Amino acid sequence: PVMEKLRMFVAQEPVVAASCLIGGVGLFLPAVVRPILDSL
Amino acid sequence: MDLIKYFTFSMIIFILGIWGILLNRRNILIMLMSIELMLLAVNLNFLVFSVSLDDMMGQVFALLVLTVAAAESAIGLAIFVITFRVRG
Amino acid sequence: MMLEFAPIFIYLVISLLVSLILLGVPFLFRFDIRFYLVSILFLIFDLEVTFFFPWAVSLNKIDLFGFWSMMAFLFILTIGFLYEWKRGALDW
Amino acid sequence: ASGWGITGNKGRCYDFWMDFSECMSHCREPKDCTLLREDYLECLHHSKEFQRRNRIYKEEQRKL
Amino acid sequence: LVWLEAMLPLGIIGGMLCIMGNSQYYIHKAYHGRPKHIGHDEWDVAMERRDKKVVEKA
Amino acid sequence: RRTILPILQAEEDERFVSEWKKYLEYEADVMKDVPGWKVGENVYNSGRWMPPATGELRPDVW
Amino acid sequence: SKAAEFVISKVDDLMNWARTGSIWPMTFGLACCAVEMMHTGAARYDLDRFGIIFRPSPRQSDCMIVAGTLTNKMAPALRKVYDQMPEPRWVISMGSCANGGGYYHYSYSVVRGCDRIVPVDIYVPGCPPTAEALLYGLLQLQKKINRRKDFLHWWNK
Amino acid sequence: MILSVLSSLALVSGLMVVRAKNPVHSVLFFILVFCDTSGLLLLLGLDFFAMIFLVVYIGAIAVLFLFVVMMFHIPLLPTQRNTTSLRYTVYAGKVRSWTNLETLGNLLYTYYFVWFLVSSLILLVAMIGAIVLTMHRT
Amino acid sequence: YIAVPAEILGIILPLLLGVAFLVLAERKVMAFVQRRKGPDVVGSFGLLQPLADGLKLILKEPISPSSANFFLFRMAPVATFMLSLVAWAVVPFDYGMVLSDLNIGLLYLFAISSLGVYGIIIAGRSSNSKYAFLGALRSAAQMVSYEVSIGLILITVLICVGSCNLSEIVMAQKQIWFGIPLFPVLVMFFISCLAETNRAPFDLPEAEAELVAGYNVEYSSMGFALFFLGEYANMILMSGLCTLFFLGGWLPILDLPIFKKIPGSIWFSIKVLFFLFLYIWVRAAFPRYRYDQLMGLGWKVFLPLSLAWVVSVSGLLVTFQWLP
Amino acid sequence: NPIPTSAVLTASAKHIGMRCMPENVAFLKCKKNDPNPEKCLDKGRDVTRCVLGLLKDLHQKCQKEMDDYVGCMYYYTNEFDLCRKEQEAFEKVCPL
Ligand code: SF4
Repeated sequence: PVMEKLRMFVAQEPVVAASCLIGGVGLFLPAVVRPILDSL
Repeated sequence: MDLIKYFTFSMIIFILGIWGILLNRRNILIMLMSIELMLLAVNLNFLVFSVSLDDMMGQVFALLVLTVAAAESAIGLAIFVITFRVRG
Repeated sequence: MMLEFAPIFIYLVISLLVSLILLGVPFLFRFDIRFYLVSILFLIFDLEVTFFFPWAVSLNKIDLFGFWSMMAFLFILTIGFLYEWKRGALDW
Repeated sequence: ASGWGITGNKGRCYDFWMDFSECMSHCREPKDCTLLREDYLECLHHSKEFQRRNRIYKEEQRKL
Repeated sequence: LVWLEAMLPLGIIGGMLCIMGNSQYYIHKAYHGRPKHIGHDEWDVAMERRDKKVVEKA
Repeated sequence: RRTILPILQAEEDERFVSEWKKYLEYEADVMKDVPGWKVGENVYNSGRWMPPATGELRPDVW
Repeated sequence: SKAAEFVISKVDDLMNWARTGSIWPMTFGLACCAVEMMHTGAARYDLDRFGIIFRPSPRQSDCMIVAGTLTNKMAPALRKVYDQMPEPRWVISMGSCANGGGYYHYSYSVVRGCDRIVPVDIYVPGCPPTAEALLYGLLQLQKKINRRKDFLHWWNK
Repeated sequence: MILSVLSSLALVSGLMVVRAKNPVHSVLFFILVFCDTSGLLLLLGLDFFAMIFLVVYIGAIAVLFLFVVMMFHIPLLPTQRNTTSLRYTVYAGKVRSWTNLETLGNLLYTYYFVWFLVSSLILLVAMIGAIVLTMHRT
Repeated sequence: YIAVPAEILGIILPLLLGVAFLVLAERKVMAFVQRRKGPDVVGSFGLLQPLADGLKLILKEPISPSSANFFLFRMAPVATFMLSLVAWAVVPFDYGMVLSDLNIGLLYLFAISSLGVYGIIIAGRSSNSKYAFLGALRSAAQMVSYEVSIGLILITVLICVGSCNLSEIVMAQKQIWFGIPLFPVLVMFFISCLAETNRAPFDLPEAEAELVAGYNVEYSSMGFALFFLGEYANMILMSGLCTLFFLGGWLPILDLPIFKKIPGSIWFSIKVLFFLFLYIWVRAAFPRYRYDQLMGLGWKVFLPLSLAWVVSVSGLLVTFQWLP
Repeated sequence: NPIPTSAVLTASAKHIGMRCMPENVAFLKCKKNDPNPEKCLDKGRDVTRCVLGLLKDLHQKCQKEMDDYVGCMYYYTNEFDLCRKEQEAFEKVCPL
């Protein structure tokens, strides 16, 4: 599965994984959370 | 009369850049500075025209011109350093 | 609204005068490509900052459209920087 | 012409341009309301007003 | 106790940093009669001009 | 600021009409010869009025 | 001219105080005396208290401390480095090897004293001198600097 | 009179750029040309562009050029007796007056957003081109 | 309109004496960290030591042949010093304690910081040496590289406040400092300011420039000292930028309406000196960082991460409609 | 009695915005239709006279609590949030 390769990548590159995680959060909030709170 | 002064100054910068690029066929470095001078003169033309007419299409396009100027300078110096590697 | 730059001009003139009076006190008594590459990356990632500056200030006026256009711009430059990273040209 | 002003309110010449365009939108010959086109053009540069003030200054100067 | 000697130069530089601001504030207040406004926009400069003119007239 | 300007706009209009009639009587005074001068007229063929132009681009920043 | 004599005296005192309160020696330690002189700059016998900080270059150093044996191969380098120094240019000869021969003093490749290459002002003897001995030598150098009426001598000449 | 002397000095610097004796001084005068130009824009009333000219032209382009050079070696007549008092100021519109930055960003990323992405593509072309040509990596 | 030069001198002279006493503080704090006293003999607590240093530097022969065109070498210190001073004309000390009131005043700071690269470059080139120029060029490349991280962090700050004006940035921090939420961003900005002034573990470029050469160039007596003065003024400026943006510029830190006797002019100075103490602490707590890994770090752990922080702040603010 | 300077008008704008509403609306409608100062002249005096009457009334009814408000507004360059003290001292006696 992809989990082993993903975890090995996170272990070797901490800064890139952290940057991707924060960027994914910052892109997921306005693309998913925003429409569902727009409709209350 | 300040629009006239602005336009004449920009036009003289433009013709001076043309003068610089035309004379020295070999420097290849003054040519890039002259091209930058031409782009600068045109940017001032656009900004001054935008201020005079109270229209915003002049400043938007003037700001977009900077990307072209920077890209042209970067590629120009890349090709320049490639050319210089052959001789000397 | 823009008279506040003449103080900057006078400050600059006085600072130059102070530098002169500071330097005049005793008187009264070969090629590397990597440098070019880092300069190019700085230029490219400085144009993006100059583009960010109007976006951040006017971000309130524009909702879910300017933000996503700037995100597309960032994604394009991120693809560029990813090609930059893997190819090399980023470490010494 | 575009209608986006520098100060953020409106182009000072936008209303004249829209009047000219609306006239031309239902006028197959341009000669009928070329007056609006002239108004828009000299609203951009204020040519006629400057010519009139030049004439006034010439009348001042000829008194020498 | 004993580490105050290291904090004396910090105190000197901080005190001169605060008199840095206070000097220009007191100089500007002395002649203009008012402190400097945070936001000078075109509307604010317009009323400043009109206030100067009306005060001169009065 | 939106409940204060009508009086400021009113006094600006008063000052401008004072200056405008002064300039109109000055212009009619100089031009008594060369018949065909219609003194002060709207150069705008549409009839809409705009403030007298000045050859100073962006004057409201200095 | 007695009225100004007070002014010249005060100017001379101020100049000597300025030159004594801030001495920037240049470390030229090249033998076991360098270890003792390094202990002198350490936490215990703090040199930085007396305004003494070592400099890595001779172009911005007040005095020069020659600590260690000066062989024949190094004497030209010592002289060259001493030449690139400003006007005050004091020299301290720390250790027995530096201030005249030393434990060797009889060798094909030992200069019998750094005073045969550069003019020395203070001799600090010991093999190796204690950190207190080096501090006493530096205090003696400071006292020597106080006896400088350089402005008065310029006035009288 | 501030405009005249600044424009003249900029013109002199631009002239000396093309007739320079060595590339170093050519780049040095090239920097002064943009310094004067930014000052002129500042006089014009556009503070944002006046400082982008420092950030881009003499912030990155001039540094790039210097790095490369280091190695590899009808008008209205001046009569204004009765015009400085004929200024009609419309106070409406002074309230909530935007700057040169808010106005630009209002319509740069929202209405004319295709050209913005085109400029991004231009930047990407420059970034790729600077690498393909000059990666020796020996 | 003749009041300006008094303000200019009142901003300049305290800055120079503060630079001198900041050098003294550097020496004293490094001494105390290493269980020492530092300059104590001169003056009372070493307070007269910088004065003695200055009078000693003046009373020395100047080595000024300059071995060159005689012009470019004397203009580099002037340029760097005038830039490091003009960057101080926009700092809003308390409320009216600001010299110039730029409506942007932040892109202006970015431009001034970016322009402070030519000084060292032309200093290295004018100094005719085959390694001093190269070291100056590496230092310039380092500053240029960390400028982009500085700019991205500035954009992160500017998104929250919504306006470029420096005074309004502090005005917007009545609720919280912006340092509590953006603490990783604060650390990034501190490290970037630390690495952009060659005043850090990020120091090796110039460190080897003297080790292999000894500065055997045209070393003016105190004409060279203008570089040092400008570098320490930049230290103070970039120490104050952190307390303008991430800490409250002049607002009380954690305060009930009881400690209102003190003014806001010293709330700024205390944070500035705290950040200066942190500068000295970081210098005398860490080993130097190689230039091979300096560039790689500055390009691969700060640009992507600061860009991600920009993206996350913008996305979170937009989602919940929390914009200014 | 007070001259309609920048400080007094900004300070009393709160009261102007609830008692001068019809005249201000009429003047705004007149100005929107035509930019002529000559055509907007007649409506440009009604607002002036009503605002001057309001200033007279405020000066007489709230005398001591308005002078300090104007002085502090002039001192702080019309920044409401800074002081506000003489502000509530002003609407304490003037009921608006
Ligand atoms: S004096 Fe003694 S310790 Fe010093 S260098 Fe000579 S032998 Fe070594």
